[PDB]
Amino acid sequence: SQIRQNYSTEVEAAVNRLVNLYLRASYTYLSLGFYFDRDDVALEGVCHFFHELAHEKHEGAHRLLKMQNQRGGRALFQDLQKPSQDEWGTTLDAMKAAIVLEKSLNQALLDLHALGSAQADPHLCDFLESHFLDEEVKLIKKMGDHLTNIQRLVGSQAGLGEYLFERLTLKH
Amino acid sequence: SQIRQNYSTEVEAAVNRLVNLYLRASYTYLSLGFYFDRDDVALEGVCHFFHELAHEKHEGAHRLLKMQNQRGGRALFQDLQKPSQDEWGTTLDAMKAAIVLEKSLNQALLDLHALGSAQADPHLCDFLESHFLDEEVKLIKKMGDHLTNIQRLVGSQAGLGEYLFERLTLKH
Amino acid sequence: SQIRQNYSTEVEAAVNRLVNLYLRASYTYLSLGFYFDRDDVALEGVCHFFHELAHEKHEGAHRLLKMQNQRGGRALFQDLQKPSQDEWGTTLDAMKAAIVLEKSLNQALLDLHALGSAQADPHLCDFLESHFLDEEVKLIKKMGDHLTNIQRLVGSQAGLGEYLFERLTLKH
Amino acid sequence: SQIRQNYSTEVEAAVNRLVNLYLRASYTYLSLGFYFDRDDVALEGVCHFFHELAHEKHEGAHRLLKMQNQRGGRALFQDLQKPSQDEWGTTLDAMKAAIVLEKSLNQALLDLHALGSAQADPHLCDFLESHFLDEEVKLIKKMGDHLTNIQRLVGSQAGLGEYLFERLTLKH
Ligand SMILES: [Cl-]
Ligand SMILES: [Cl-]
Ligand SMILES: [Cl-]
Ligand SMILES: [Cl-]
Repeated sequence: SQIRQNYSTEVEAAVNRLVNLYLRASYTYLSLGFYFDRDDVALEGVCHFFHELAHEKHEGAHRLLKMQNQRGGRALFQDLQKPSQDEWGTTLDAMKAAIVLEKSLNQALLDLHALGSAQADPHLCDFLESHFLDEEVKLIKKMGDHLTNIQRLVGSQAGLGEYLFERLTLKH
Repeated sequence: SQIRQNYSTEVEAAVNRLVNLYLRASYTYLSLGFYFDRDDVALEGVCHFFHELAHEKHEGAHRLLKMQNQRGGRALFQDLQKPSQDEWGTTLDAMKAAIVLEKSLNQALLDLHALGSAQADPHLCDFLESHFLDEEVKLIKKMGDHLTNIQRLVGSQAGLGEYLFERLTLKH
Repeated sequence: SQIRQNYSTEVEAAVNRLVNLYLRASYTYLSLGFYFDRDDVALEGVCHFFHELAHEKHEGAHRLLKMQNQRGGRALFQDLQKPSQDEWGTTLDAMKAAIVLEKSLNQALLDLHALGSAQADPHLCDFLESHFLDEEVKLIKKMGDHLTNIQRLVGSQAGLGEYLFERLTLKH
Repeated sequence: SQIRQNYSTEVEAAVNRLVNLYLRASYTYLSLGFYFDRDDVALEGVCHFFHELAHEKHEGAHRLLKMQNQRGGRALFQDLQKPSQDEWGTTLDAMKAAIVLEKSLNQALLDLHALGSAQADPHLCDFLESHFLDEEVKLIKKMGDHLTNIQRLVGSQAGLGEYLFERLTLKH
């Protein structure tokens, strides 16, 4: 490569794996949103919430792939596994699955940051700091806030709570 | 002092104590608002309500200190005690603690007004009448209104009520 | 905590201590500004300079507390000590005290950055880099610039110099 | 009188005396301003400062006389003594004479407020609180601020200081 400088094969490979993780997360969110669009589920705000995240995770994959080319690494794509479930339960089940997914992405980001640090790759470290680490902290805080409000609304009137949360917290 | 006229040492000292009370109240409100911002509490309207009051109480301290200098008294600052609690319970617990705090500030204002009256200090009396006494009556009425609505919403579905009050009465 | 990830108890505790340091600094600046507002001091530009810093340090405390909740740590507030002096001397004395205060805040920021680095907490390190370290370097440079101009103006006409600096460098 | 209610002869007489005091103060300020307009004094900002106060004191007399008629009292005018000096010395001498004058007006206001209080005349007490007491406190604080800045500028270069104060603090 005519441009590659200070860009380890270890980082290059980890960036390709992280792209696979983001595209898998986008796919998971596509499935979550279409479940909430079912006529027998019908929670529009929940569908919109997950479809926005499907878009955000596609955009994160695109940013990683752009950076891979800016550094002179080579994008390599692998098969994308299907999401973990075909049906996603309640809004509470779905938001618990989303927080699990986001904490897995966050740990992958932190692992790649630590590899970059070990490789003395400050451009990689800055790139994750600037475009990924705070976006993930903010999203996980928002999901935790939502989980608390969903849990408070269960009581012994779960249907009522699930409707009110979708109507009065999520966007429709 | 070149400007001091009709300004007793008793009033000067009581104004400094009242400043300490207002800064303590601001601190209490800072803590109340950050509790409601926790991911395991997550009541944005409640956080906003208390943070606005933290600002209002800072502004009251600034107005007192400005008046102290306008009269030729000397601002003296003391240590600020931390708030009475680290965790504030439910919205109902927090609004009960806030009304207690506001009635303590109101009694301090009335005490200082009575001292000013005894000292034949009409500028001090006017100052409290114009900038503090009605603001306190209005705030205490608003808190009492909120307490009644929160209490009505407890029923036997406390979580539901707490969510609805934050969504439909407070600003988010 | 449902959101906490990669957030050490050491960092959590150091963030709470840093909040106390920022609120103490805000209080110091409140006292500095009210001293310059005295009818027997009467340097409006100096009062404005310190009151702006009191606001900036309150805002830094709020940003730290917001981040503490975003990471799933728990805000804990302690008593706030009163400022070190009741009267602040000349503009030169006050700007020397301010530079001492700012270098203490800067060292606390650098200490917390080093703890974050040792704890492999890149979100904390980025957070300080993005919102605190350069703001502190810029403020300390501005204070050093002011100190040089104040010192140049003392000569053997100190009152004249103190007036001219407040009129022609500070904002009124 | 068809309108007079709760308006003592004592207050009526004291309001007429206070009108005389305000018109005397206006006259004093007219003389102060014309002294500073002399070609051998030539401090335009000082002339403007005093002429604005001559206008303010005329307006206070007009407000008192309007209130006297609103209450059903009878305006009675007496001779107006000339000002205490024909020449007013330095800006410092003049601002010291002005503070003395303002403290005499302030004590007259406070005396009339106390008479109103003794006479259970709350409209009179409110009237002074609303239109006179804080205006006087604010003006005396401004004059004290000016006195400190003038004093700081004397040094051993009095002419220089007097010019700089008129140029950089007063309005021309
Ligand atoms: Cl699979
Ligand atoms: Cl305590
Ligand atoms: Cl202390
Ligand atoms: Cl005479």
